[PDB]
Amino acid sequence: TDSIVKASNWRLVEVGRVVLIKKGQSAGKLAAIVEIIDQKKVLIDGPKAGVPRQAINLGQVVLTPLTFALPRGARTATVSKKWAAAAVCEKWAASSWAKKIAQRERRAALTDFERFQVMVLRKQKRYTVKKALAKA
Amino acid sequence: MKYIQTEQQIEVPEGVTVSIKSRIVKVVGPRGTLTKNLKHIDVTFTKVNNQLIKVAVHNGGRKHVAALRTVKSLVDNMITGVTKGYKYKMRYVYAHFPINVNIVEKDGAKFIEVRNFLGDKKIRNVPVRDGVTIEFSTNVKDEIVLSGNSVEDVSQNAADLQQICRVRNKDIRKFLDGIYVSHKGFITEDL
Amino acid sequence: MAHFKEYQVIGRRLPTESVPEPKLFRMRIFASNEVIAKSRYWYFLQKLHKVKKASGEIVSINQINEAHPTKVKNFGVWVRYDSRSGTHNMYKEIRDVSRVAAVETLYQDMAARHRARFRSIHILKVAEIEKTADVKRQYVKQFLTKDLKFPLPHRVQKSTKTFSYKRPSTFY
Amino acid sequence: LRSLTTVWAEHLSDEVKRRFYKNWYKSKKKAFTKYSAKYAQDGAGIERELARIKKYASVVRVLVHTQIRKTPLAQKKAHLAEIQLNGGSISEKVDWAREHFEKTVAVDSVFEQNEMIDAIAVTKGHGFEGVTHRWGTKKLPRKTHRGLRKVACIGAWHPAHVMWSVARAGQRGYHSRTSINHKIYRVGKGDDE
Amino acid sequence: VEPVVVIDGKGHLVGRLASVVAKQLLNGQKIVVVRAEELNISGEFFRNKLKYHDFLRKATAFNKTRGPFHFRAPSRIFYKALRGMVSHKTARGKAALERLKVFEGIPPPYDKKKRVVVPQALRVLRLKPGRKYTTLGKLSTSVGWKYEDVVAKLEAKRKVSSAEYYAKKRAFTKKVASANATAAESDVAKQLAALGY
RNA sequence: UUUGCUCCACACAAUAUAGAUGGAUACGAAUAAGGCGUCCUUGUGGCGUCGCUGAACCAUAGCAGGCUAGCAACGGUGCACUUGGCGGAAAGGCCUUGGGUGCUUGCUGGCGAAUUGCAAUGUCAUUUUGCGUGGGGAUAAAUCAUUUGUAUACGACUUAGA
RNA sequence: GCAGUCAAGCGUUCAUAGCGACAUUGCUUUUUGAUUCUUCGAUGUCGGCUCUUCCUAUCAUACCGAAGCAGAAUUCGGUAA
RNA sequence: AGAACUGGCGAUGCGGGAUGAACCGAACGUAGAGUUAAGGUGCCGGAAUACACGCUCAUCAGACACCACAAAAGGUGUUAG
RNA sequence: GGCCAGCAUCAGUUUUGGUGGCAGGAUAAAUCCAUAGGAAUGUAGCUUGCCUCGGUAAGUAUUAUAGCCUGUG
Ligand SMILES: COC(=O)C[C@](O)(CCCC(C)(C)O)C(=O)O[C@@H]1C(OC)=C[C@]23CCCN2CCc2cc4c(cc2[C@H]13)OCO4
Ligand SMILES: [Mg+2]
Ligand SMILES: [Mg+2]
Ligand SMILES: [Mg+2]
Ligand SMILES: [Mg+2]
Ligand SMILES: [Mg+2]
Ligand SMILES: [Mg+2]
Ligand SMILES: [Mg+2]
Ligand SMILES: [Mg+2]
Ligand SMILES: [Mg+2]
Ligand SMILES: [Mg+2]
Ligand SMILES: [Mg+2]
Ligand SMILES: [Mg+2]
Ligand SMILES: [Mg+2]
Ligand SMILES: [Mg+2]
Ligand SMILES: [Mg+2]
Ligand SMILES: [Mg+2]
Ligand SMILES: [Mg+2]
Ligand SMILES: [Mg+2]
Ligand SMILES: [Mg+2]
Ligand SMILES: [Mg+2]
Ligand SMILES: [Mg+2]
Ligand SMILES: [Mg+2]
Ligand SMILES: [Mg+2]
Ligand SMILES: [Mg+2]
Ligand SMILES: [Mg+2]
Ligand SMILES: [Mg+2]
Ligand SMILES: [Mg+2]
Ligand SMILES: [Mg+2]
Ligand SMILES: [Mg+2]
Ligand SMILES: [Mg+2]
Ligand SMILES: [Mg+2]
Ligand SMILES: [Mg+2]
Ligand SMILES: [Mg+2]
Ligand SMILES: [Mg+2]
Ligand SMILES: [Mg+2]
Ligand SMILES: [Mg+2]
Ligand SMILES: [Mg+2]
Ligand SMILES: [Mg+2]
Ligand SMILES: [Mg+2]
Ligand SMILES: [Mg+2]
Ligand SMILES: [Mg+2]
Ligand SMILES: [Mg+2]
Ligand SMILES: [Mg+2]
Ligand SMILES: [Mg+2]
Ligand SMILES: [Mg+2]
Ligand SMILES: [Mg+2]
Ligand SMILES: [Mg+2]
Ligand SMILES: [Mg+2]
Repeated sequence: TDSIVKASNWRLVEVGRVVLIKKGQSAGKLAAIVEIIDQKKVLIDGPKAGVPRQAINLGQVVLTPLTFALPRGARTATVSKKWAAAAVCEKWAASSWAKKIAQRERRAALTDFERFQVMVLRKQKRYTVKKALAKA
Repeated sequence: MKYIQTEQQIEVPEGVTVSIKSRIVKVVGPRGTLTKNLKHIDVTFTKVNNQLIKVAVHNGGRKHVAALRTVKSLVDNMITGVTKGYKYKMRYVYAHFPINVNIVEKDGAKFIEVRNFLGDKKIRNVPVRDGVTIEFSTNVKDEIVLSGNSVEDVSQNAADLQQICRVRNKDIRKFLDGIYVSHKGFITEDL
Repeated sequence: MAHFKEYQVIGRRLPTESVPEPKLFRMRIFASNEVIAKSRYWYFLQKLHKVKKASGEIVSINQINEAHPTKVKNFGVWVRYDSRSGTHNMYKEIRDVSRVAAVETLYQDMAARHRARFRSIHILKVAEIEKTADVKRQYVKQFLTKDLKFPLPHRVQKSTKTFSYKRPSTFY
Repeated sequence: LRSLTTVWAEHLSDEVKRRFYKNWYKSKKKAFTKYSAKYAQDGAGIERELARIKKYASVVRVLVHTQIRKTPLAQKKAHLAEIQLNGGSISEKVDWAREHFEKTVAVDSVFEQNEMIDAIAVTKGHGFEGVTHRWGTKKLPRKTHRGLRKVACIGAWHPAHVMWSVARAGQRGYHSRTSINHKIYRVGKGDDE
Repeated sequence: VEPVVVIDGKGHLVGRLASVVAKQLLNGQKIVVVRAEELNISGEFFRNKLKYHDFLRKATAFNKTRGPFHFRAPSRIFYKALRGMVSHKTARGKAALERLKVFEGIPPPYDKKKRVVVPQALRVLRLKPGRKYTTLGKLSTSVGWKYEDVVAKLEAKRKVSSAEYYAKKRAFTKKVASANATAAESDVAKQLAALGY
């Protein structure tokens, strides 16, 4: 008989919260929340992915579960220093999310022939799995 | 102006373990258990440690914040109800006709039966609510005594009795007759 | 009125024989283009001096660009405004990253809280609140607390197809 | 509510077979002759129906018909009707129903002395009626041109329509009525002087 | 996209559901709406109750028959919402409505067919949290609909069977996933990963 | 009254069509919370993981998909049969058994395709009906007139007649 | 014609229980006016009788709140057609 | 009801203001392509269930000139001063 | 050459994309680099007080075992 009180556990807007930008010339790019302007606006910076330091509406951005050490109001060079240091890029690269983004991005670049090759493969993979799914 | 975070505390006593999923609160103590639905609210409960829970409202207006505190209390009073318990006291009031109060039962019922109110031939009846129990307090003239694990159920069952004894068609400040809630308290004493 | 630039506008009293080299006065002016900005200049100048555009000349018009356009700043704003039944002086504090941004949302705020269209407002001063704890208005003090962090509850993703096969989730 | 099956008894009195027709004398009287064969084989068909009723069914009604020949009338053609069954349990109900096929039910097993009962029937007929007796409207004065068992104002000028709520001439009686609270003062037995 | 789109009413806002359902029809898309008793309307129950009684008083003075008819069933409350969004007195209008069907609960066929949802009409995506709102079933039964309790009964029964279905399904997909995992690492598997699969 | 009716089978013919052209692909509930896997004390339980859209999943190669041969697997699937069971909210459909039979692009072979001429929807769906044939099955009634008066202006209603 | 706002007064005392001056804002369209837009190749004028339906600014009746409501009686106000 | 100046309707369709003599846009030979005005773009209905900051929850909410009405006076509802 | 089409090269009108070279301005303002000063929503270190062997808190403390601001170049 402990107490057991759920949680509900949200990603936060906080300095050094990495965000995936979704509208604009950046878009698909990551970046870091530096300072914090109002309930609806934050200052972001993403030197590594090439996104300009800027003000941005939180609604244009989506919060990732990644965070890393960042002095609030840190300038661009400082951001790029800590970013690297904190290895955020491999960390994100590694996530189901980015993996899913990379996936469909590939599917979209296939070639009519590549597409055809995929089919032949699936027929093959199906043949052996259907067997497996029948023996135990 | 939308307050970015305000929160409250709910203290937890030695014998009880509150537990909350979605927004459904179950509080279980020495005196039994109480459960109450909070889904109509939007606060976020958080256990910090078996003697402490925090409730909070992110980015809220006045009405929203305003309902933070009343959440705190409603779960507070579940916790106290389940430890000390509640006990509402009522006395009869009548300037000539003795109000006679009994407890009848039909079909497992338990009803509070009020007779001779202001003389009335009419027989008054109020249901006994489940969870609340009723003793006609000995050693006190015309005292009825409702008690239970649930404030809201004893407070209401009392108010049910007092109100079934409204006086019509008379100057009700001269005809003060009725059963009135005369003391609000706890069951377990010294406290 | 639009998406503002900020201009230095300089003008002066058409020269004369007996008074060549007249005094020269400047205004900063928040406006969408330099055409509106010169208009505005003459609008206020005839409220302060004996001139009118007819007998005066604009000397220079230059856009003032924000000093540090990616530094979050606390602005205090003074304004004069006309309500339906009389006129009024105000102070607000707005937190954004440029004065130009700030004036964009002032104008929005006057319009929305006081129903004041752009014609009925006079910016008196816009000035960066240097040291915190001179920040007066609580709807700003709020955002200045150390190690600030807040969640964004109840996420709405925008659907792209009319139909969905899921049931959504506002988790976040 | 919707009916999903009707199970019928094997034999059927002519008085009911009467009811299923308009020209009994000329007819070959084939009504229910294939149905009756459903009994033949063991029982199979009718059990499954009875069974189906039992499984589903939120209410059970009984198809009873009257013994009009035991009656002074000339009518010969009996009266068929459904009667709900309010004794316990859907299953016991159909069991009761099945048990009583071709068998007979008496009044004294539905009504008892001093019982309040209701009467449901079609009101006597009067054919086409004037407004005065049909609606109990006031007689018009004797002086009035072109007659007086009428209504003087059939409506105001607006709505420029005669309205549903004013009395008009027309049929009187042959209405369905449901009278309540008629106390039974006697339940008479036929085999009784 | 599909020959027939079955929409689960539950948790949708009447007029937004109506607004999209109308346009779909007019464009040639057959639609069935289900669980219409679990439809929502913004505003507290008492409001939409009064609103209903305003509708309820409009009738042809001389003949309450010819005047406006008041249907009390949630499906049909909904159909009203729709028909108003459709030029229903043109042939093209009648045409589009015939592509439409609304139901309380989920009766046969459609209950083994998948139902979709309509995000731009989903209450939980649309109403600002905190605002009061209404459930059709509750409204309708307050204006005379007879069949709330039965629908509840039948659904709860339906709702039992389908949890069987699901659980049985969930168990087979677990097998399938197990089956898939041995195939992982094989050549064909690594190859398909290359091609985004 | 000129061999009429019906269910199944195919055949000719007509007549249509609010709009086929790989697949309508099934928990429930909550959203200030959930799905899924796993463990256990089976719980408002532990641990793990997922979302950030169906951009999916399934299917998809072969004269609109011909004629053929072989191997590996023992799987997939069409079809008519047969075993047991479920579903009444409009169930009129879903699942399970077993042999038969067709296909298999799981892999490897032989043969065909042109001249429809550089595009012309290039015709592959499903509605309803009509007429013969022969594989099951079935053999009424209503109306007029007559008649009653529980009915009635006339119709209608309600009785009655081998 | 009907309803407010302010509150000097009235009401033994006490502005507002019940009322309310000097002022002042309104509503209504069974008053009467003002108008002259429709009808002068014609829309049957008053009252009553009959009958339907509607409005509510509610007389009665249901349940209430207030009183300078002891009771009884009354008055004021609400939900009410 | 009666004057001043202009622009209109009358004598005039077309697009918009659902509707409408006079408002807004724009003045007309038969047609093709383009672009717009006034006004619009959830669905009726062609056209963003667009973007952005606030505000507002009404047991008779509100919703676009002319226009198809509301006032004094009040609110410890909420917002900014 | 009768009717209708398809494609190619052009012409008139138009609409919707990709892309190259330049001019302004505070010869953009920023970032960046350099340098001087500074402060706090005060980083290290230090002190002090509780505290399950450090973690907290409230003091000092202006780059230290994070950084930021401001001017000048
Ligand atoms: C002063 O009275 C009249 O003028 C009566 C009458 O002559 C009505 C009699 C008409 C016939 C001959 C058809 O009965 C007449 O011309 O009626 C007009 C008339 O006659 C048809 C119609 C008028 C004008 C429009 C409607 N109204 C109603 C009748 C009427 C009654 C009057 C009246 C005028 C009208 C006229 O003035 C006073 O009361
Ligand atoms: Mg009283
Ligand atoms: Mg009295
Ligand atoms: Mg500047
Ligand atoms: Mg059947
Ligand atoms: Mg007579
Ligand atoms: Mg009479
Ligand atoms: Mg009579
Ligand atoms: Mg009469
Ligand atoms: Mg006469
Ligand atoms: Mg058609
Ligand atoms: Mg989880
Ligand atoms: Mg699980
Ligand atoms: Mg768990
Ligand atoms: Mg899927
Ligand atoms: Mg083949
Ligand atoms: Mg159906
Ligand atoms: Mg081959
Ligand atoms: Mg034949
Ligand atoms: Mg005065
Ligand atoms: Mg007094
Ligand atoms: Mg006095
Ligand atoms: Mg009058
Ligand atoms: Mg005239
Ligand atoms: Mg006149
Ligand atoms: Mg006339
Ligand atoms: Mg005339
Ligand atoms: Mg007339
Ligand atoms: Mg009314
Ligand atoms: Mg009233
Ligand atoms: Mg007094
Ligand atoms: Mg009251
Ligand atoms: Mg009435
Ligand atoms: Mg009424
Ligand atoms: Mg003329
Ligand atoms: Mg014109
Ligand atoms: Mg027009
Ligand atoms: Mg209009
Ligand atoms: Mg103009
Ligand atoms: Mg419409
Ligand atoms: Mg459109
Ligand atoms: Mg757009
Ligand atoms: Mg205006
Ligand atoms: Mg006011
Ligand atoms: Mg206010
Ligand atoms: Mg041609
Ligand atoms: Mg060209
Ligand atoms: Mg260029
Ligand atoms: Mg740091």
